[PDB]
Order: sequence, then C-alpha cells, then structure tokens
Amino acid sequence: DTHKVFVNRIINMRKIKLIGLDMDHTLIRYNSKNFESLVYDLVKERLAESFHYPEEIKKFKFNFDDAIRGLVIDSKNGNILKLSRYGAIRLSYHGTKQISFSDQKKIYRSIYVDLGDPNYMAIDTSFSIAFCILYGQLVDLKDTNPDKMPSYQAIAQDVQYCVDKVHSDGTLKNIIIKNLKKYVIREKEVVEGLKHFIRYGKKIFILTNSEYSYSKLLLDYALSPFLDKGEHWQGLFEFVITLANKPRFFYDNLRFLSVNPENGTMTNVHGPIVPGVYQGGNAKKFTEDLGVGGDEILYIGDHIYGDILRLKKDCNWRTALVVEELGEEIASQIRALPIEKKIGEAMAIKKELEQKYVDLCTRSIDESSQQYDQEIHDLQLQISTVDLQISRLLQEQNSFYNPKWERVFRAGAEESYFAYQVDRFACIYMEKLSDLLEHSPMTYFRANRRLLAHDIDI
Amino acid sequence: KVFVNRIINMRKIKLIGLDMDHTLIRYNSKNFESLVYDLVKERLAESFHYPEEIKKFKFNFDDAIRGLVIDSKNGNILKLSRYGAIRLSYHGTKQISFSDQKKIYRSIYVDLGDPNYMAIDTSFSIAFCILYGQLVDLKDTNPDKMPSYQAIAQDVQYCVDKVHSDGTLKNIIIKNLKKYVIREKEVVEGLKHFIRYGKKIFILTNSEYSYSKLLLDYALSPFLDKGEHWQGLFEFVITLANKPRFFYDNLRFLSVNPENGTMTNVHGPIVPGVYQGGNAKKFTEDLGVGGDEILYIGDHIYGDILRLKKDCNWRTALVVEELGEEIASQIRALPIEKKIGEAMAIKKELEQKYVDLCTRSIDESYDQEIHDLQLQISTVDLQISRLLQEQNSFYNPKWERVFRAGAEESYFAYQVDRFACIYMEKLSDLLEHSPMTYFRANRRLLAHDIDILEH
Amino acid sequence: DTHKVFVNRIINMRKIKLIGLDMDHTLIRYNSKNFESLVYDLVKERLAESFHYPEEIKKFKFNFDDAIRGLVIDSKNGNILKLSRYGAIRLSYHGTKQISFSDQKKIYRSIYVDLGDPNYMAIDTSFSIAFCILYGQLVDLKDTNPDKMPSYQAIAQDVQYCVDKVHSDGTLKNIIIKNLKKYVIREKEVVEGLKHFIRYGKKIFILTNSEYSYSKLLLDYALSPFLDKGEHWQGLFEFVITLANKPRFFYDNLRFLSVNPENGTMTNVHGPIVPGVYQGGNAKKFTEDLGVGGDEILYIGDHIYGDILRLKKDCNWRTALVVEELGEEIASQIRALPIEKKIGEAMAIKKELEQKYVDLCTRSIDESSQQYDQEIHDLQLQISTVDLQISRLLQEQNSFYNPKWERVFRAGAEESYFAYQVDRFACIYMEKLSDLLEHSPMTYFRANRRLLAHDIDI
Amino acid sequence: KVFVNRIINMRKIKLIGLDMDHTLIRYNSKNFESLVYDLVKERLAESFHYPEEIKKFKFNFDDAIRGLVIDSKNGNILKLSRYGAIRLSYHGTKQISFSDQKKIYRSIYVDLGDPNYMAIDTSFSIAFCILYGQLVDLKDTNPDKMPSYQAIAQDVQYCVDKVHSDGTLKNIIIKNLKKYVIREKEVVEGLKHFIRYGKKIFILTNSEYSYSKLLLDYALSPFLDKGEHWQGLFEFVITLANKPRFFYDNLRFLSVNPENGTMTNVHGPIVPGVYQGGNAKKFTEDLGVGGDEILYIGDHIYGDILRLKKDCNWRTALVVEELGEEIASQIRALPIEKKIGEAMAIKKELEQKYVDLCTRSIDESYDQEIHDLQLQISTVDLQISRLLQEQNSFYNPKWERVFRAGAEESYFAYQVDRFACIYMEKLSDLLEHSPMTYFRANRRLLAHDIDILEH
Ligand SMILES: Nc1nc2c(ncn2[C@@H]2O[C@H](COP(=O)(O)O)[C@@H](O)[C@H]2O)c(=O)[nH]1
Ligand SMILES: Nc1nc2c(ncn2[C@@H]2O[C@H](COP(=O)(O)O)[C@@H](O)[C@H]2O)c(=O)[nH]1
Ligand SMILES: [Mg+2]
Ligand SMILES: [Mg+2]
Repeated sequence: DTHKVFVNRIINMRKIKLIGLDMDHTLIRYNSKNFESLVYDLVKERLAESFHYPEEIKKFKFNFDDAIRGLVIDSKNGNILKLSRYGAIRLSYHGTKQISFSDQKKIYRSIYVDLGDPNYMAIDTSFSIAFCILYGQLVDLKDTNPDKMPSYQAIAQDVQYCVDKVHSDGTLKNIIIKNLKKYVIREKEVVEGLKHFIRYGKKIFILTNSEYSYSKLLLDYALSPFLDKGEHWQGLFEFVITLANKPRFFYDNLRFLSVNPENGTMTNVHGPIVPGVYQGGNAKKFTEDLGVGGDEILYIGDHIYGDILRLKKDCNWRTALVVEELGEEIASQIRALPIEKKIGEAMAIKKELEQKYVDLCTRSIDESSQQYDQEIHDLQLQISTVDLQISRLLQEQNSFYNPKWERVFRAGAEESYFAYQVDRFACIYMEKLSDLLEHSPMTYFRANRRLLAHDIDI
Repeated sequence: KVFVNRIINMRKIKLIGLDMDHTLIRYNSKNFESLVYDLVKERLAESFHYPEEIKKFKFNFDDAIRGLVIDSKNGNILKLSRYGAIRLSYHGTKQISFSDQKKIYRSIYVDLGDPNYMAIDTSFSIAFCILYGQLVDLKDTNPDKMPSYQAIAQDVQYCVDKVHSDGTLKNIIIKNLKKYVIREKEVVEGLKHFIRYGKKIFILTNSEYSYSKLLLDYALSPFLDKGEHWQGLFEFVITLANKPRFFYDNLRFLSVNPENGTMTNVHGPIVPGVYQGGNAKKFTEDLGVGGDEILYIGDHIYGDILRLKKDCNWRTALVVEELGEEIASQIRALPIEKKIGEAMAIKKELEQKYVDLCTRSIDESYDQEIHDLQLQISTVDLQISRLLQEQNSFYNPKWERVFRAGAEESYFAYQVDRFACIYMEKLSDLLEHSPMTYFRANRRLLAHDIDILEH
Repeated sequence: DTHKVFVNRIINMRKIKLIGLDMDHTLIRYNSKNFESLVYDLVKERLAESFHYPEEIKKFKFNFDDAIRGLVIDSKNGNILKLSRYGAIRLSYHGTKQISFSDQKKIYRSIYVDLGDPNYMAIDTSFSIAFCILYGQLVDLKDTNPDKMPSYQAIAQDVQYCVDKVHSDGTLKNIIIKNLKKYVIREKEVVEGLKHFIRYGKKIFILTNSEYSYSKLLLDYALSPFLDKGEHWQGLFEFVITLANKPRFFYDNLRFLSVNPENGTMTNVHGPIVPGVYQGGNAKKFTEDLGVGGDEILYIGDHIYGDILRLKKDCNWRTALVVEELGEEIASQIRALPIEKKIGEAMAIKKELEQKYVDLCTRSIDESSQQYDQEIHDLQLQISTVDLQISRLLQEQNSFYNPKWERVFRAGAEESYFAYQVDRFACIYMEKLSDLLEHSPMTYFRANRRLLAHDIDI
Repeated sequence: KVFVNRIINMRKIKLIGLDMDHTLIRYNSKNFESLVYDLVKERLAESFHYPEEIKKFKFNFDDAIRGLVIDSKNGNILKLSRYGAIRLSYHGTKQISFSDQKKIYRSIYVDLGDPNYMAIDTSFSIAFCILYGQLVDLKDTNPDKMPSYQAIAQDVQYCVDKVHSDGTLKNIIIKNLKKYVIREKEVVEGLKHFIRYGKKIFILTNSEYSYSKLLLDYALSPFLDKGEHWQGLFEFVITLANKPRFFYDNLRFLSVNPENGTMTNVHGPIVPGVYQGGNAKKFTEDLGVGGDEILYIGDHIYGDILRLKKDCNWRTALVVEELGEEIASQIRALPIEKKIGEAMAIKKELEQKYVDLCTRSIDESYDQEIHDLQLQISTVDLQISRLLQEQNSFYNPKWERVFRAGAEESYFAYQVDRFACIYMEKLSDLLEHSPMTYFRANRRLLAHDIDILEH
C-alpha cells in the first residue's frame, strides 16, 4: 500500500488547524459494489411501486461495470455521455446501445455540450453509477413500447425522485444497519491515522448528512474495534455535525441545533457553538465561532457537491477529495504500462514518418520535381503499416479499462470532464482517507508542473 | 514555433480568416500602447474634466502585464489562476497584503460572471491597467474630486471606445505608419505559399475599409511585384466585421464597391470581394463548406469564449505576441527549473520512505528515524520554495509570468488552452510551416502517466 | 366611424415633437385574412420542401377563425393556451382538440404558467394567428404517426424557422408586390391625417423593417393617390428609416447607413443624421442627433416587440399601438350588449340570493334553530334556477365571439395575457392609425380610473 | 370590509394559516415603527461607528409611505407605478426635479431585477425609508465620513436584520406589551366561530416559540374563559417558520415539546402540536388536502411573488393596515372624485364632437367651429388636472396614496392584486364574516364594458 496523495494545488498542512471529515464514504468506507447494488434495487423497486412503471423493470439486472463514474445524463434525449474537460463528447450511448460518430453529430450538431443547460444532469454522487445503469435500461424499455413509459426527460426526473426518497425514507439506512458487515469496511489504519494527526495538535470534526442516531451506530461499529481499552471514539472528534445538509451547509445560512448526546433531543443554539454534537448549521458560523481563518480548515469529501463555483465562492475552506475509483484506475494503468510504452514508441515513429513525408511532399511541390516521388510512395505505405500497428495496440490498451467507457480521468488523450471537476474542487485527492492520514500532519503539498505546450520539456 | 492544444490538419482547412490589426499586420506594441495611453488620459481630462494632474502621469510599459483583471468596485487589479483564484493583487500601484486581501475578499475566488469585474483581453489591456492604477493611485489623495473606483473604470472604458471610433487613434497612426506598423516580408511570402496550395485567405477586421486599404497597401505591397495588387492575396475582405457578434450573431452583409466605397444590400450568396458587417453563419454556408474547414486567427480573446465556441464551430487560432519574452525568460530560467525538478524528485523519494515507515509502525505497532526523515523533507522543501523565488526574477518583477498564476496556470493560460487549437508568437510562424502540415497536440499527458511505473 | 382612441396612460400630444410610424400594418393597412393566408401557405410550403415533412401537410386547409390573437404556444407539449394577465390558463388545446379541465391540471400541475420558461412561445407578431393554426394541425398529424414527424418542440422551431425565412426570402414581398390591390388597403383619411398633424408642426418619420426598394413602392401605391397634383409622398416624412431591425433598433447600437434615394446605394454615416432615407440605425443616436428628449417622440406599431421590459427600459420613447382586431371585438361586444346586460341583472339577483342564503344558514347554525329551514331550502332551488338561467345566458354570450377562444382582451372575467401586454406597452391604442390622426395633434390623453376593489363606485 | 381580487369559497377552505406578528396579533404601528427606528440608528452609531450626529435624527412617521423603493446606488427613494415607472422621486428628504430625474435615470422605468434596488415590503419599510433618507441627507455634508450611498443602505439592512435576531427588539416589546401590542376581543371570537364551523387554524410565524407563547397569552387569553387555553384555538403552531422559504423550499420540520421547548427530528407525518421550521409541501401532504383548501394570511408580501405563487399553490390573503387611512381619505375626497368623473364625461363628449367634425371635413373637404371646440376641450382639461391636484391634499403630502402612483395603480397595488385573493385592513374583518361565505370579485370589469353602448 503506497498511500499516494495527488496534489493539484499547494496546501500547507502545517497551517491547517481543523480537518472536517465527511462520514459516509470518506471517514467510513463502504463496499462500493454492494452499496451501489442496494441503491439500484431500492430505487428500481420504488419505481415499480410508487410510480407504476412496467412490471418488466423488476426483471432488470444490475451489472456494476455497465457504467463508470463521471458520466453525464442527457435527459432530453435519453442518452449518457463521456465528456472531456471542456465538454467535448468523447463517446455516447442511447440507453445501452452506443451511438455512432455519424449519428452523434446529427443529434448534437456540435462536439461540445453546454452543461449550463438544465437538460443535462452532471451531478457527482454516490449513486451516479447506479443512476446511469438504471436510466440506460429504462430508456431501452421505453423504446420498445414508447407509450407504456413516460418521456426520457420524465424518466430521469422520476428516477432522481426515487433516489432522493430512498435517501430520506431511511429504507437504505435500516438495510445497511441490519447488515453492517456486508456494507461497511473496517480499517485499523484510519483510527491510527486520526490519532496520529490529533497527536500533533490537529482538531478533527465530522460533517455528515446522516442523522446522529445513525452516525453514532456506524462510528462505533467502524472505529471502536481499534481503540485502546477505555477510549471512546468520541475523543477522536472535536465536533460532530449531523444532518449537515451539504452543500448548503457550506454556503447557506441554516441554523445549528445542539444535540443531547444521550437521548438525542435538540435545543436551538444561542451564542457560539462549543465542542459537542450538533445538527444542521453553516460554515460561516462554524468558522467564526472557532475564531480561525477559513483557509485554516480542510474539509474532505467523496463526491463533488454539484456547482464547484458557488461553493468555492461563498465558503473559502480548503477542500480535498477521496476518489474510491482511483483504486482500479491505477491498477489498470499499471497493467497497461507495457502497452502504453509500446504505443508511445509507435507514435514517435509515426510522427517521425509523417514529418519527413510532409516535407518531402512540399519539396516536390515547391520544387516542381518528381525525384522524391519514389520515397514519398514508400513513406505512404510505411505510415499505413505503423498506423495499423497502433490502431491495434490501442484496441489492446482498451481491454485494460471498462469496455464501454474507458478511463474515469481520461476522455481520449485529454482529461475527462470528471477529471476537471476533481482538479477544480480538490487541492489534493487520494483513493482513501488513510492515504492522507499516513502522511505527516505537517506535510507541505506541492503540485508537479503541468507543462504548457510552449514549455520546454526537461 | 507553433504550439498545439488540439489537432488540426491543415490539409483539411480550405479557408484561413485573418484578423487585420495585430495579427496579419504587426504593430510596434510599445509605441501603440502608449499612443492609446496618451489619447485616453487626454480624453479624460477633457470630456470628463479629470484633475489636470493626470497629464503628468508617465507610461511604463512594464507596470502591467497581459491577462490581468480589473476590480472596478474596489479599484484593484487582480491576477487570477485558471479557476478564478486571486494569486496576486494590487490597489492602484500598491500591492495588497496577504492579510489585507483576506479582509477585502471573503473568498480567494472571484466570479467573473459579476459584471463588476473587467476581464476583457484587448490590445489595450496593458494601457488600461497602468492608467487605471495611477488614476486610483492619485484618487485617494482626495476622494471628492475623481469619481468612484467603479465610475473611473467605466469612464476610462468609454474613452478607449470613443477614441477608437472618433478616428482619433486611426488618424494618428495613418499619418505616421513608419512609427507604428512593422513590415515583414515573411508574411506575404507565407500567404502566397498557402494560396499556392489551394488555401483561400480572407480578412476579418473591426476596422473601416478606408483605413484597411491604407494599412494593407503600406504593409504588404512593398513585398509585391510591380502590378501585383495586395488585394489579390485575399479571396474576401470583410470590414467593420463587428466582432465578436460577427461570429454568433446574425447581422447582414453589405457589398462594398472597392472603387467609390458606397455599399449595396446583399441578395443571394456572397462572392469574392469586399464586404462590411456580416456573420459567420451566412459566410460558411455561402462558401459551401463546414465550419471545421475554416481557420480563423486573431490576437485577442474577444468576449465570452463559450458563446463564441458553442455557436461558431470554426477552428480558431491565436497569435500571442507576449510569447517572445515569456519564452526567452523561461529559457534563461531553464537551469533553475531543472534544479526544482530534481528537488521535487528527491522530495517524493523521501516522503515515500516516510509514509512507508509511518505505515510500517502500524503493521507492528524506530521513533526517531522518522524525525531525521521529516528534517530532510523540511530542508528540501525550503530549497524548493527559495528556488521558485529565485526563478521570479527572470520575469516581470511586478506580476510574474503571463501563463502562470503562482504555481498554477493563469486564467489567461486557460483561455488560450480553451480558445486556441494552435497558438504562436506571430502569424508568420504558422505561415512558415508547410500548407499541408498536420499539427498534433503534445503527448505530454501520455508520458505524464509514466508516474504509473513509479509503482 | 367613431375613430376612438383608448388610453392606458397620460400622453400630452402637445409635447410630442416627432411621431415614428411602423410601415407594414400601421401606416399602410393590409387585408388581414388574405395576408395571414399567404403567410400560412408560404410557410406550409417551405416545410414540405426544405424540411421534408409528410406530403399530407400540403392538404392542410386554412381557416382564419381556428385561432385568435394573443395565444401562447407550449412547444414542449404541442399545446396552445389562452392566458390571463397573470398567466392563468383560461383554456387550452392540444392541436385542434380541446383539453378538458381535468387533463389540464394533470399536464400543468398548476393553473399558472411561467412565460419566463423558454418552452413557451408568446411573441405577438403579424403571423401569430397563422402560426397557431398551422402548429395546431401539425401536432394533429404528428399524433397520427408519431414517427413520420419530429417532436412537438422540433415542429414549433421548424415552423418558426420557415416564418423567419419566408420573411427574408423576399418570397412574401414579391407576391404582395405583384398583387397589391389584393393585399394592401388604401385609405384617404391616413393622408389627410398626416397632413393634419404636419400642419400643426408635427414631424413624422417612418421606421420599418422592410427594405427601401419595397417601401418606396408601397408608400407610393398607398399614399400618392390622395396627394394634390405635384405633391410627393416623401414630403409627408422627415425621415424614413428602413431595415430598421426592430426591436433591436430601440435598444441595440447598430449603425445607420445613408441611402441614396435614387439608386439605393448606401454610405456609412459620419456625424449627425439629417432628414432623408436611411437603413438600420438605433434609437439612441436618432434621438441625440435630433436634439430632443426621448419622451418627445411617439412610436406607433402594430405588434408587441417580444420583451416589453428590455425595450421600455433602454429606450424611453413613448410607445403607442394599433390593434387591427379591435374592429371585430368592439363589433361583437355591441352585438352582445343586450345579453351582457341580461347576464348582469341575473348575476345581481344571484348574489342577492346567495347572501341571504349564507346569512340564513349561519343563523340556523349560530342560533341552533330550524325555523329558517323552510326558507333555506327554497333559496337553494331558486339559486339552482337562476344558476341555470345564467349558465345558458353565458353559452349564448359565447356565440358572439370566436367559438374556440372567446375574446382577445378577456380571459374569463379578467384580462387576457394579451390585454396585459397591450396595457404595459401602449400608452394608447386604437384599431387603426387614422383613428389617432383624426384627433387633435394637441390632445391631452387621460385614462379613466380603473377602480380598485377597495375603491367606492360612483 | 373584505376586498376581493379573486374568487374564494370559504366552504372549501379546511385550514387557515395565520401570520402571527402584525396579522393575528396587532401592534401599535406608530410605536413599533419608532422602536425599530431607534434600535437601528442606535446599532449604526456603534457596530459601524456612524457620525454621532445621527442620534439627533427625529422620527416622523409621515415622512415615508408603504410601497416605496430604495435606490441604493443613487441614494434615492422611488414610488413606482405597477409597471416600474418612476412617478415620484426623492434624494434623501429632497424631492428630485422632473428635469434632474431625467439626467439620473435614462428611462423612467427601473428594473427591480437589478439587486441594486431594495423593493421588499416589510413591517419596517417605513422606518427604513425615513432613516435612510436622513442618513443620505446628512451624508452629502461630508462624503468622506459616512460610506457610499449603496454602502449605507446595506448597513442599515444589516442592523434591522441583526436587531431582529439579537432579541433586542423582542425583549423590549416583551417587557412592555401594553405599549406595543393591541388586544381585540373580536379576533378570538371570530377564530372560535370559524373553529365552530370545522375550520382548522394554525400559526406560521418567523418568531421563536418562547416569544410566541408570551405574546399569544397576552393578546388572546384575556378573551378566554377560565381554564380555556389559547393553544386550543390552534391545530398547529409552527415557529421559526423561516418564511418565505417555508413556502417553496424543503427545510425540515422539528417537533417542539411544549413543555421544555427541546426538539426532536420528525419521522412520519406531522400531527397537531408545536413545530419549528418545516415547509408548505410536507404540511399540505401530511394533512391530506389540496393546496387550494388552505388559506394563508400574512401582512407583508415577503420576497418574489412569482416564486411564491408558482411553487406554493396555497390560497393567500393579505392584511394591509394602511387601508384604514387610505379609505377614510378617499371618502373625504369623494366629492372631488365625483367632479373629476363628470368633467371626464364632458371631455369625452366634446372630443367626440371634435373628431366628428374633423372627420366630417374629409367626407366633404366651418373651420372655426372646431376652434371654439378645441377651446372648450382645453378648459375642461385644465379643470381636470387642477381637480386631481385638489385631490392630492387629502393624502400623504409627500408621497400621495399607497395604491396609486400618479394616475396609475402603484407597484404595491399590483403586488396586492397579484398576491392576494382577498385583502382587508385587519384580520378580524375577515373573521367577522360567515365561515361559509363565498367571496366574489367585483364585476367592475363587467360594467366596465358598458362603454360599448356609448356606440
Ligand atoms: N475557469 C475554468 N472553467 C472551466 C475549466 N474547464 C472547464 N471549465 C468550464 O467553465 C465554466 C464556467 O464558464 P466561464 O465563466 O469560465 O466562461 C465551468 O462551470 C466549467 O463547466 C477551467 O479549466 N477553468
Ligand atoms: N410589473 C408587472 N408585471 C406583470 C403585470 N402583469 C403580469 N406581469 C408579469 O410580471 C413579469 C415580471 O415579473 P416581476 O419582475 O414583476 O416579478 C412580467 O414579465 C409579466 O409577465 C403587471 O401588471 N405588472
Ligand atoms: Mg460522503
Ligand atoms: Mg408593422
């Protein structure tokens, strides 16, 4: 376990006084497949029941790999898109069927899409992958008998409704509570890590959207097992804020509620908040009452809270991210190394051949001569041969990543739209929290130069 | 020579549209900037009765840099990162303190959507900043004379716009072409080379035709055989294009009689000749080609890129004159960079050995060995930040590099990346290449992921 | 001919120096039915040709009364709506079929619609009625074989495209030019009226979206016939601005072009514009160069230029309106007078009976008595009888107006959304220009009190 | 008594939701306005160090009127027509000249969409205007002390908001209930009457519960038999409702223990009792009724009406205290109105005879007969405008009527028309009517179209 932390922007951990941790999926790890699957089932169920959809949907099978993180839903046309950082359509599907390059240009009349347009759903959530798989299948069925089901737009909204409902019903909560060892992953390192950081004067607080009754259970289940006899998980946290109501917690002005740690009853807050348990709240008041600078607080989450601008504009806290999927992406890039290198040597040669060819052709034209005509014809075949070697090497490279969508962070040779989001929202990111907590709580994180096209390589 | 952001096969390009002022025709920046600088302060202490003392203000080309943003509300000039983060700020000529900055701006990120910020890349951006700075500099000395910070900014803008239409600016440079425009044989040769390869070239300028004729004759003719008319270099010459709107709007074309200058309304498709106004839509269709077969080259990112790239579809390239100095300076700082690279690598090696031990104390619950390691980390870090500081002296002393905002790329760098498929210092750099060249984006991100073998 | 001018807001004609006249449909009258029909044909044609729509559309028949002015198109659901001034749905149709009250609530989940939403098309134009009739029929056909035709949204946009095209092709212009006596109505009064106003020192200018070559023809054809031997229609106008490009002419900054009245060639303008012919332009410069106050200029048009706010915000000219349809509305309200009165006497009685009934019932309940039980039962039947008399009188009142849409200015008992537009954009309005020109060019126009619910009637 | 804009059959209303402060519970406006007035100026010359001289400022209830709008940018107070046209303006306490107005504002129409204008109808609107006026009044006497026009406005707002949460305002009125709140037996009787008819009443206040108990006990109990608790008058009592958001947002409900005040999160539907927060959506569903069966009555048009009427669906009524004076004054001016009506009728008769002759000179191409007619027109017009002027003395001398902006209805009048189905001077006016009454909008538009017989 390398425990690597990737840096997008400088952050001096030495100057960070408080570290705010998201609970579900950040501080406490969940079995992604099992959890996505549950959400899929609960959501698919709520559709056939409270929305009266074809009895056929209950038959839908869930396959984790049918979708990947970072995808965008075009509710208008019932399509799913893989975008580049600037919104360029790398690839698209209508339901499960992949759209061809030709038909793509017919539909979008451009290569770029405007995420500003409300028709597109591009929210990074813990249920995005399930959303995509389900939505895909739903439109596949809607195409069979385009009367038995609502419109593409309507379906997407219904599904979103169920997801929000299932996340409020408590139906999801109760099921994972009754099956904790199947859903939550325990990790000694996390506890050691927190202790490490606290040991150096760091203050750690929890900022979750789950209610306290649920957080008390889960925190106990996942942390206590690694605490010394007598210790209490509560000693690890300065504050524990529940039903935080993020992202609004960061930019809105909802009030704090003091929670009685025993029974759970609450009282309105008057004056500054003091170490303890709370509900709701807002970053503004939290930062003021702790008498510190916003940039002295680091919040770590697992998914981007919709609009990065509105959030980084009215908050000012340092934000970091945990991206669970980095696990397999890295594992896959390593398994593809030899091919990645092969593709590099091949491209090098290709561009070599191409330059020589360009110049020879312009010489024959500039010089009005036919002496290069022989060589030019060979370069042509030769380039046709390497172009073939490469095209095949590429297909080979694809087998190391998700067959339908390729990499989470790459949209062709450039960054995926999700890559941009990560870059804009997170100063640093890692596959999991213990990756960060294994570093020095004094670490000065810097980013390796990104190199501009006019920059000289070294 | 030519930097690639996105692929573009010149073999597929059928038409190359060129911006006239500052793209096809080069100007002596220093000279031009000052002229506009003088004409604006001059127009201020007149059509606005500004304190006669401003006439005393001197122009120092290096007081501002390209890419800066003006905060009219607070009378500040900001250098934002690609994501809108303030990485260097000033109030007039005074650099705002790290602490002072915190009080003025709640967040370090500004919203350029707020019309209060002036974030327009123009050929007079530098002059604008320099002046606006001194104006506010000698505005706090009596906040009862000169209007509000935001008022001043709006006035200065009005002067630049008026002086650009009064003909005040054009008339001066037209009566002293030798002092403002620079001739370059290469430009005409390259154009003829591309035309020899089937390319159709056309001009798309915001300037009037009468002015265009004078400038084009002066700058291109000296490189044209006897009887060879510069107009033969261009398939179409569109004047008073009214960009950016020309690109996404629907204003109509006016046919211009090259002789008397008079104009007639257009009926039917346009044909090779001189026009006024127009819009990219009608042009593309009239030429029966796809937008991706047209390459437009300008010098400034006029307006909102998204509206211009979503509604146009034309390939767009950019000429960025400031590259000359930026490159040279980076070439001088090259040895420092190399040093910073080595230290980062040694830093990575040490921080990894650190986490290994720190992670090795959990797989078996040697407490000082870590300490000496932390110590080394701290030392190489200190060396790194001092190295970056050392590097700052090779660039504009007041605002640093144009493409970098602190360690990150600047907002301007982002704009170039997003707006331009290829960019160069000057137009002849592109025209020097073969008309059938295939530009490929650096596989920098390819070798970038070599960090995978580190594992 | 009463020549009535309706006043929404005070306007002192004495203080008005320049009167700007819209040409097509304001200064020059057109035969509405014939003109709408032409637009319908040309637009329906352009669809089956450049858009490849079912060959069946060519069969579509045009009936002027199938639609009325002021309607709103819900492109999203292929529906046409009659709105109240606050956006309340008075009545709706899906194509030609009328939607029931029940299904209406199903579709809109409210009684109010947000015109702000881009899905609704609510632009008042000279081709709105044709647009509605055509769109209605198109969706009717789209429902037959929902595959042979685009989506409701797509159809509405295609149709709009054709309308704009046909208005630029010049196809419409050439046809009316070759048939002037079938399309344009001549009226001596207009000419006398202009002379009247000019006689009193009023300056009159034309502001049309048509090009000069066409305006010169039409103005000559429709005005000359009433000019004294030797006079020239051009003497009636101070300025004549063509290809004005409204509404943008009012708020944008497009430049003026000087037009050579003989040949038509143009030159860019430098300095102030002087009496003569022009192309393009903008209100700002026009008002400045004439050295007058914007409120000293009155512009009269025939249709509301989309957004009333953006226009009245950046212009400041007094705006008046000519509403051709007032002709039949007034004619119909007069033919309905006796019934309107009958409905009034009946409602009076009804509310009389209802009050007595309300009070008797609350007395029996407040007093816990059964002595009023007899009377209350009679009031019930009696009210049931008058309620029936009225319901029938109403149905009778409907036969005086368009069967599908009722009145242009009324949406039930309240004002129609179109009524609001007229009220917000026009300080005064009349059925036709000569109505205004027949008044004193010194007339001080005032509005009759509108009476607020708390206002005492006199 | 009760004015109807839109139909509402009380037989169909199942629940009546009431605003507490200024709706269910009446306050002595004069007193209350001044208290807030004093607390704000007090908080200004303290948390903002404003010129000690402001403490000298006196409060004159008649210096402002309801419905006015504040132009923070230019430090002005405007009275707009229903369409946003300025029909009366002031800079501080100084009435802006017709000409001066023209220079400041390009158009006579303002865009209330521009966040620069403060157009919020609150129970302290009057105090806000009066103070803000004097502040700018004694701000131009030294534009170096007190911040910018727009700054001042934003500060004053902060004080009003803080003083409303510091508890500063609540504490004062709670310790002197007799001086601020007014008791009214009628209110309790009517409530009980409606409850006797099946109606369910509930409170929806932005105030805290502790404060609510004190105020409700003081104002309702004195009219309740021994052992009859005011809380029995209400099915639900929702506190810290956080309106307007309560109506269109999705904030959660908190169950309040009437005893200790502590709260618990809500699971399942709500039941009769005390709550905090919440949203109209969950409330309506939990009660298993349609929005149109709920009537909410407030005293101020909180926020954007469109967002509140499009996303809510509840029937909304409004209590407008200023009606008392407005009506009385109109009743006094009644004889003038009658006169104006007669002259308008004589004007119409004459202008028609005018056009007839003018139209009769074209049907046969008597030139002075018209002249004498024009003369009469002019005379009756003069009489009309002088009559309207005569009428202005019966209303606020500085701002005229609340519902009229010049001759047109004011922006406030529009808001009432759009937001309220029925409106009254005070709540008991509605409660006085039978619980099964059917309110019908005046058939004024019906008899309005009698102008058709004129033909
Ligand atoms: N500022 C910035 N915006 C980006 C970048 N990559 C993509 N974007 C897009 O730019 C959008 C905002 O548009 P802008 O205000 O820059 O015109 C963002 O919401 C995002 O969708 C980037 O690197 N920098
Ligand atoms: N100001 C105003 N707006 C109205 C009236 N009747 C309808 N409206 C609607 O109000 C809209 C603007 O929303 P507002 O800014 O008033 O919230 C207008 O575009 C129009 O659709 C009216 O009498 N006055
Ligand atoms: Mg989480
Ligand atoms: Mg017209």
